[PDB]
Amino acid sequence: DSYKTDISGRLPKGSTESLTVSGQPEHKVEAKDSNGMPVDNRQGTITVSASG
Amino acid sequence: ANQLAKDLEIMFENYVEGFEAACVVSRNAKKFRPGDTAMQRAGDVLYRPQHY
Amino acid sequence: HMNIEEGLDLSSKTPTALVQRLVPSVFKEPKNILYTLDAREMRDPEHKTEAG
Repeated sequence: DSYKTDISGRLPKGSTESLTVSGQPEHKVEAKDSNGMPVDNRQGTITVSASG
Repeated sequence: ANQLAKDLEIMFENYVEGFEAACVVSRNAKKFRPGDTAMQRAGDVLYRPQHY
Repeated sequence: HMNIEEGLDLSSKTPTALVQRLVPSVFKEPKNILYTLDAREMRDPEHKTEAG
């Protein structure tokens, strides 16, 4: 189904750097953190070669 | 084994037991209620006579 | 999500570990509109009605 929207969001101009991941990132699913609070399995963290 | 989420069961309606003041001395003292109009006109002080 | 296993005799197989994933949803800061009317201006009901 299709609609006109008058308001719209934007993506920024991305970096031109030759970035890579660092290490070989792999994530778990988890129901709890180390404190016993929920974990948002929808997101995770990685290291990259430069801050671009 | 399974790994399941942990909730907090807080019973907000059901307080644990708690302390009181018994008020026995001031429950036994004599009471007086001068009129609030009279006390306003008097500037919050009243006076009672002593015997000769 | 479940693993799939084949055959009638399952005695060599390992059951799926259930992982109970949760997703958070959050309120934003409240959003507000402010306006003023004089005791003169409140004689016309349409200013209240239109500003609403």
